[PDB]
Amino acid sequence: KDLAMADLEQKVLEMEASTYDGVFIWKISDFPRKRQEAVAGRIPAIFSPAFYTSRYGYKMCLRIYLNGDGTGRGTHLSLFFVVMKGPNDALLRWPFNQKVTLMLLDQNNREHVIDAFRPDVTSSSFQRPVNDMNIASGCPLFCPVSKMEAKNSYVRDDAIFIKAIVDLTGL
Amino acid sequence: HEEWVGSAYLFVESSLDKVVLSDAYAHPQQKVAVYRALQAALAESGGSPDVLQMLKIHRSDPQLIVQLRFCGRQPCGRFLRAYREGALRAALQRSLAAALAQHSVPLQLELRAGAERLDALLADEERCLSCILAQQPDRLRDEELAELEDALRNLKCG
Repeated sequence: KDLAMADLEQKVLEMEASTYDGVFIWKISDFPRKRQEAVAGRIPAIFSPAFYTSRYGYKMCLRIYLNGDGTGRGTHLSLFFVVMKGPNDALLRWPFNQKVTLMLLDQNNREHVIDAFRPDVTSSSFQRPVNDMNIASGCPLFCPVSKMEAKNSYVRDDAIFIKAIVDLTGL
Repeated sequence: HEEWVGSAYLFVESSLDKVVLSDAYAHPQQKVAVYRALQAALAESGGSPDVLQMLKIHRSDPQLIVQLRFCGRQPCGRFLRAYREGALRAALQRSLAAALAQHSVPLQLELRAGAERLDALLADEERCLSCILAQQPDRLRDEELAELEDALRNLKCG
């Protein structure tokens, strides 16, 4: 009944959110609420649906901490990139070595928060996955909390937009 | 394993009210000098550029956060001693002061490896090193620093 319908509804959800061109835009609604759950330690982080570099490419997802993680715990919004175990990993080049640009979109489209980084391939974060997800890599100090919590353009109508762009050069 | 490497974030902040490092960085005509100041201070008291690397400079509230990459556990130890003894800070106060054209720019530093604040662990160097190694460097040098390096170099030519 449930391990029944539940699983099917989840598949459809994942399918509806997936992209296959290395470009993902993640709309996080109910910002205010999710924000406090983070601040209170109840739900520190959120995973995004999966997306890919190409139809049969790398599988990836984002991981965000509204009240921060690591060196940014309690002071910054922390945003991470996660390499997942993909159905076609046996056909891909490992380690993962594509530039990844992470963004928090300014809804007035004037000043987006942006961090473009090239993986340091020596990190285990980029090796071929053995588990469902590799260790995340990314930006612990992506965005100071003050920018997304009173007085400005990133939060609008209780929602924010996170964008990821995986550079496909070499693929 | 194969080669000892690690990372940590160095928090740098001013004491005098004006010498705000955040704005000094976003300033088109200061950024290069601040960059140069940080680079010179690290190479002076922290370690050579091949053993101590800057991966990124975060403008983040009104301090500057420098993401560091350490190559070699021994050199990292040298950095830590220079940090706790105040040598790193001494060189940074001098270079920044010269960079922003000021008599003095007293500094307040902070050192973190992940969620671990090393300032509260300076007495145990082995623990600090272990915490730094736990943070695997995951990104190469940020393009912005290469851009500033080009700028620094083109300026010194004429």
